[PDB]
Amino acid sequence: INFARMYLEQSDFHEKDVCVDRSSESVTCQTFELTLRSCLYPHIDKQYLD
Amino acid sequence: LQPYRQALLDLEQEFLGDPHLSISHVNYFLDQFQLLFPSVMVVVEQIKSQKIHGCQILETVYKHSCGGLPPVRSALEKILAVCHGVMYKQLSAWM
Repeated sequence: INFARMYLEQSDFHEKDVCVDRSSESVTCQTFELTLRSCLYPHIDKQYLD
Repeated sequence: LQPYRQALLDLEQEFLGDPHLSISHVNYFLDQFQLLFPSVMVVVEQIKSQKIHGCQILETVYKHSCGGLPPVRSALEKILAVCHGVMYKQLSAWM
């Protein structure tokens, strides 16, 4: 394990997004306040209620 | 104006390609925009002078959209389509 970590695990360390783009469905995208109310506010209200 | 910019860039590239081209070639190539632009400029100046606001601007554009120049007609159709898209978005929100 020690030699693996120092040499082999050292060698094999090739261990090298919210698309908020309205462009796709701008006509279908809710208003910023409407989008907030429908995605965040309902969840916030649910947590508050619980 | 984007198509005009594109035409200007293509003209620049073509003139870079051939050192024997003269300004007459540009004047030929740009004549379509030399006819198109004055009417749109007149329309914009009229819009500015009448201070058309909100959807009342759309009505004025429609009146102007009824022009007789086919290229101007097409351009105003594009503009009207954009304005109708905005109107439809507002109408969607209302409905």
